[PDB]
Amino acid sequence: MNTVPFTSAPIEVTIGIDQYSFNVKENQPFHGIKDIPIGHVHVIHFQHADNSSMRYGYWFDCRMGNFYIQYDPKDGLYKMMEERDGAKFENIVHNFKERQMMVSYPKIDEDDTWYNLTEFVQMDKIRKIVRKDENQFSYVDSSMTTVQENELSDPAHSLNYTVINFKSREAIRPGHEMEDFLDKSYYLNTVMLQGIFKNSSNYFGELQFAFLNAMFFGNYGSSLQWHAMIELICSSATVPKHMLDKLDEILYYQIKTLPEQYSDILLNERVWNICLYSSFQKNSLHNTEKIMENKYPELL
Amino acid sequence: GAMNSSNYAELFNNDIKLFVDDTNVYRVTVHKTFEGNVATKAINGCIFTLNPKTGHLFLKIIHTSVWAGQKRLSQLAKWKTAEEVSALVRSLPKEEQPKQIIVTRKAMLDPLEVHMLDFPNIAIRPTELRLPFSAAMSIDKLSDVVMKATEPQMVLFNIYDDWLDRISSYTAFSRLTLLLRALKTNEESAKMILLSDPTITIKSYHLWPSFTDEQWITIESQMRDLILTEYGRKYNV
Repeated sequence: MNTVPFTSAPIEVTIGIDQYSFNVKENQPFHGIKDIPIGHVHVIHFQHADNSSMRYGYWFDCRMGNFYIQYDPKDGLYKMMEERDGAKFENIVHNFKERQMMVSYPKIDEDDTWYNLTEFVQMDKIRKIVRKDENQFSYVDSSMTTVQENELSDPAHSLNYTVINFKSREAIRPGHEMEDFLDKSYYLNTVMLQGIFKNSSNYFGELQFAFLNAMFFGNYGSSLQWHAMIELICSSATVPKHMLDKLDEILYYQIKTLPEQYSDILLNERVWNICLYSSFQKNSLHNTEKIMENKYPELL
Repeated sequence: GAMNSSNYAELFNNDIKLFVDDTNVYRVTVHKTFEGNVATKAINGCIFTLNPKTGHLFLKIIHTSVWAGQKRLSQLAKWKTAEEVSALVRSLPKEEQPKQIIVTRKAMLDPLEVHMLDFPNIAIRPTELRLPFSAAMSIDKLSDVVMKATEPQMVLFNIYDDWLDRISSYTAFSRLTLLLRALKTNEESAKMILLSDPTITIKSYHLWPSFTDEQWITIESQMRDLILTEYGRKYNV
């Protein structure tokens, strides 16, 4: 069980850790989050009581180092940092626990939610989508734009998601114009799976990472990417059986986990009605379809 | 963007553009089988590709053999239209390739777009106009070449005959669409109007009669009256 201490909390902020979150008052003696389960990625995120704009946060994995949060009064936000001094860090963490100024990562033992949302997400791939190689964690916020969004400005701050575009030379073999545009199997399996992602796990991982950035930060290009990757699969006549079954599980927990009140901007009506009811894979998402109908029958 | 009544004069500037109408690409008769079921029989069709500035018509004849052994033919017809238009562009010298292609039906946008991926700087556009280009097979010489074809064939026409020698593109296109509108709403009367007078003939190299300027005025007025009459009949106004 790992720990992310906080130097202090100078400003009123809603802190999140994964799908959990707490209200912290200005200069409340809050000094971190303990009992963070090893073995998964995590995200710690922030929304100031004064600016319900700009949710922001840090992806990390505690196996990769000792991390802590510190408010920066110049830049006006909670920053993640790495403590290189192993001893000096265990010292802070033990004294804060002794003083009991740390909340406990509140995992119900029955609950596989976080594992299910992050099964295929790996820190190494996150750091390729969010390029900032001097840090071992990754910053994301509400407003960051994707590489594809930028093509249609500042590249330091881009979400370097894999560009998917159904009406592109990459997607459409010459001579198979009609075939490949109605049956994206070629584009999925050869271009994307075998070519770029190498295996289905890295694809699922990006898909999931995209979804979580949309859910946690309302990052709109992330939502676009998540939908694109679902659509590519569901619009392919030929998908490995193991991908379809996992995809139904992936999407079930994403839909289960979404805030009920956000279903209007996070869920693209066209994509979901196409995937669940028109696509080649209309019949391969039984859990995803059951939960969609019982929870958002309006959108459909 | 889409083409509509506001930006209508853009058709007559000096940017090469083509209308593509696919309404007659896939043509069937519907009949009863011996067992009483319904079957279709295909007949020859045509893509109607028209430069509205110059009158040059690119009539690509679609032979029924194209459909042999194929399913979802109405969907396929859209892709074959896109394939044939793309091949037309590729066949044209660079300085002749269009800057825009306007599809008369929005279902052609995706197929054409996909087929034109090699031409990113050719803009594919829809239109909100309700162009009467489906009446092109009411023009006897066009219907005849399509129906007689024994293989895929491209046949080139000037749909304006020699009109541009005396009138502008804008006026030329308004006459063409008024003729075809009339032909669409009541072919029998429209054709009557055009031929009632045996002394006004059609040149072998033309599509329409060799009316004088004053005779075109009586014609266009006759076609106008036809369209408005049929409207009252349609809606009881």
